[PDB]
Amino acid sequence: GSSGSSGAASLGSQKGGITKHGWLYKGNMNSAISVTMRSFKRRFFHLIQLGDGSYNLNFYKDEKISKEPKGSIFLDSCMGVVQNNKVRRFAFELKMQDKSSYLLAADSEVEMEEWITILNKILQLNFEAAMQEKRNGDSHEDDESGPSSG
Repeated sequence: GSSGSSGAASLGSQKGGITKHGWLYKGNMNSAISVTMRSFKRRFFHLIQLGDGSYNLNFYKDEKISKEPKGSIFLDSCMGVVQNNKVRRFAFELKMQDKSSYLLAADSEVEMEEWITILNKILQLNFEAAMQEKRNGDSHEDDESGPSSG
């Protein structure tokens, strides 16, 4: 043959979940400030639930998603949301686990708190989800988007 271990399993989810969408202000983050913001750019951050139960924050150039986003944040790794303030009045840093952190910022405190609450939610929930998934096999899922072309 080649490889493969009788397909997979333990794939599926249950109940609804969370979500959130809006234009945020992603940054580069670094020592200095001018670098931390490196020209704070605005992008449409869309939240989507992976085909398992986890949540991934994917941001696009605009609201029109569906297509390939600019990137995706593995909240599954996200450690927690911190509060910068230095950069901007309403700016929070995402403490990732893959050695790195994103500089998010909203237009208003709310838009800044909401995310801080959303991400944190999935972040904190991600912790309880692990222990929940660990002892939870029975589950059904489905994934299939853009197989291939030319």
